[PDB]
Amino acid sequence: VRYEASLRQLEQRQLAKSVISRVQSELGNPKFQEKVLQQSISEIEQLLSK
Amino acid sequence: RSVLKNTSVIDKIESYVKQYKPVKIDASKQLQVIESFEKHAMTNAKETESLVSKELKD
Amino acid sequence: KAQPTEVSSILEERIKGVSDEANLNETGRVLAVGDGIARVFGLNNIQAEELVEFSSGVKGMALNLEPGQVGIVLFGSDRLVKEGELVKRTGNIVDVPVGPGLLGRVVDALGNPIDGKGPIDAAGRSRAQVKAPGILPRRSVHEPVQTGLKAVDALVPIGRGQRELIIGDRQTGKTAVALDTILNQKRWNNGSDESKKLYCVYVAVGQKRSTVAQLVQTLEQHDAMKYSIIVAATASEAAPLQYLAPFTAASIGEWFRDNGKHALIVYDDLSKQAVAYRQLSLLLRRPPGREAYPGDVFYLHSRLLERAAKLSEKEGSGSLTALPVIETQGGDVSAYIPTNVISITDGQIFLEAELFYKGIRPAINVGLSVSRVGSAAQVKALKQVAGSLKLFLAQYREVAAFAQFGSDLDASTKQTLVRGERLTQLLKQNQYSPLATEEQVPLIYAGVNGHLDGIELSRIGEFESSFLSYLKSNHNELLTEIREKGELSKELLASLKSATESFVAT
Ligand SMILES: Nc1ncnc2c1ncn2[C@@H]1O[C@H](COP(=O)(O)OP(=O)(O)OP(=O)(O)O)[C@@H](O)[C@H]1O
Repeated sequence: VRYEASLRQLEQRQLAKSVISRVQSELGNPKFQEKVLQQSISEIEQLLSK
Repeated sequence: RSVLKNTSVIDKIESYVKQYKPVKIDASKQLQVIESFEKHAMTNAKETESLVSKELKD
Repeated sequence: KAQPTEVSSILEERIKGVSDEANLNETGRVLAVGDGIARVFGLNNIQAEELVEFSSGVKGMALNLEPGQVGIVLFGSDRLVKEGELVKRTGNIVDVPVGPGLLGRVVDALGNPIDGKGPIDAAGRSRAQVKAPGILPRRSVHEPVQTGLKAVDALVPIGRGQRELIIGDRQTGKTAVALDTILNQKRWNNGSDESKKLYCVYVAVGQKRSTVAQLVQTLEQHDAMKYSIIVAATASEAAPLQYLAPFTAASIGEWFRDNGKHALIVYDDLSKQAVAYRQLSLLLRRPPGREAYPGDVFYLHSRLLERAAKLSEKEGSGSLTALPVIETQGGDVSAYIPTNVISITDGQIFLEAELFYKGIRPAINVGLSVSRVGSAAQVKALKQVAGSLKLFLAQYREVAAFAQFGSDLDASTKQTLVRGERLTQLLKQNQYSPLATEEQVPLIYAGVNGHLDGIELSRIGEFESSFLSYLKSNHNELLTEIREKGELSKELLASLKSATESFVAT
C-alpha cells in the first residue's frame, strides 16, 4: 500500500513536469491573439448579465 | 485487498496463508513420562502422609 | 493516473464557472508593502478581518481599516506580494474547514492539507474568531480524561472541559505528556460509544518541520491517526500564520464540541504564539508593555483558551478540553507570559527540570502541580485509593530538606521517608506506555498501604511490570471489576488486598 501511494506521487510529479511542458506548448500560440476574442465575448456575457 | 488497486499479489499471499492455515499442531505427547513423574510423586507423598499421621499419634 | 486530472478538470469547471461570475466589488492596488504588512488603496466595502487574496496566491487578513486605506496583514512570506498588484477580496471572515473528514490529515492554518492525501473532505467552514460560550450553557466538569500516566491521574486529574496547563522548560519532557495522553485515548477510540471516545487535535506552533514529521510518524506507528488532527504552523512560515493557527484549531475543536462528541485539543506551545503576536504588534508600531509582549497579550490567550469548556445538556453535552504548553526560562513561573496562562487555565503540571535531570520521567513536581476542578471529575476508584497520596507527598516534601542534614531521626520520619522514596520511584513511566485506570488503581494501591517497604529500591521498576503481569495472568476478574464498576467496594478492596499480599509475599 505504501508503494502504491509512492507510485501515485511519482505519476503526479511526472504530470506536473508535463504541465510545465503544456505551459511551454500553450505560450507559443496565436491563442495569445485568438483568446482576446474569448475575453471580449466573456465580458459581453458578464457585464450584460446585470 | 480493495486498497491496492494494482493487486496482483494479495490473492497469492492469501492463498499462501490458506495453504498454511493448518499451521502446525502442538504436543500433548507426554502420556508415558508425565505419568511416571506423578507416580514417583504420589508414592513419596502417600508414604510421607501416612508416616506423619502415624508419628503424630505416636 | 489521470483520475486526479479528471478531478482537477472538474475544479477547472468550477474556476471557469467562478470566472463567469467574477465581479470583485473590492479590488484595490497595493500602495505599499512594508514591515511584513500591506497597505491597500480601494476596497471601499470590505469588512474587519475579512480574507483577501493577492495576485500571487498569498492570502491575507484585513485587520485594520482607516479612512483612506486598509491595512492587510499577510499569511506567508512577503516575497510574493509585490507593489502595485491586484487585491481581490474573497468575501469571508477568516474561516477554516471543520468536520469529521479532517481526521487523519495534516493541515496548516488555513485548511490547506500538506500531507499529500488529496483535498479535505470538508463538512463546513467556520469562523476563526468565535465568541466563547457564555456562562449559561456551561456545566462544571464531571467526566474523566484518563491520561494514562500514573502521576497525572494520581495527583492532578483532568476533566472533560477543564483547561489544564502543562508548563515546563526547554527539553524537559513537555511534549511527551500530551503525546502519551493522545496515545492513551486509543482505549476508547477503538470502542463503540461516542460519549467515551475522545478526539485529539494536536496544534504544533513554532516547531520544526521534522519534529512534526516525526510526530505524525509516531501517531501512525501506534495508530492514532484515525482520530488525530494536526494543525502545523512550523517556524519556517511567517508570523500571522502562527498567530492564526491555534485559533483555527479551536474552531476545529468547537465543531466537535457543538455536535455532542468529546474532543481533546493540545496547544503546543503558546509561548511561541505570543512570540508571533509580539512580532505582529511590534511591526505595526503598537507600543510594547511588560517584557515587550504587547499590552493585549493577556487577551489573546484569553480569547483562545475560553473557547473550551463542558457544554451542559441544553446544547448537547459536548465538550472541548485544552492543554496549552508554555516554555518558560529556567524554572521560572513569574515572567509575564507564564503568569497569564496560569491565570486562565484551571491548574498547572509544572514539569521541573531538576527532577528530569535525575531521570524521573515524567518530572511532575507534585507540590506545585495542582488542579482546581480536577477533583470533582476523577475516576471514582482512584479518588477512593489516593485520597492520602497528595497529602502523603506533601508530607514527604516537608521532610525533603530536613533529611539532608544526615541526622539520625525517629521511626516515623524513616517510615515516611522509605514510603516516599518508593512512591517517587514508583511514579516513573517509560515512553508510549500509558496505563489505564484499571491498572493505575492496583499500583497506587500497593504504594499507599505499605506493601512495598520490604523491596529494595531498584527492583520497583521491574516490580511494576511483574505485578501487572501477575494481575493480568491470574486476577483478571479484578481488572474487569475495576473496568466496569470504576469503584472499589469493600469486597473488591479485600480481594485486592489479598491479591497484593500474595505477590508482595514473594
Ligand atoms: N517517559 C519517557 N521515556 C523516555 N524518554 C522520555 C520520556 N519523557 C521524556 N523523554 C525524553 O524527553 C525528550 C524531550 O521530550 P519533549 O519533546 O516532551 O521535551 P520538550 O521540552 O517538550 O521538547 P520541545 O519543547 O522541544 O518539544 C525526548 O528526547 C524524550 O526522549
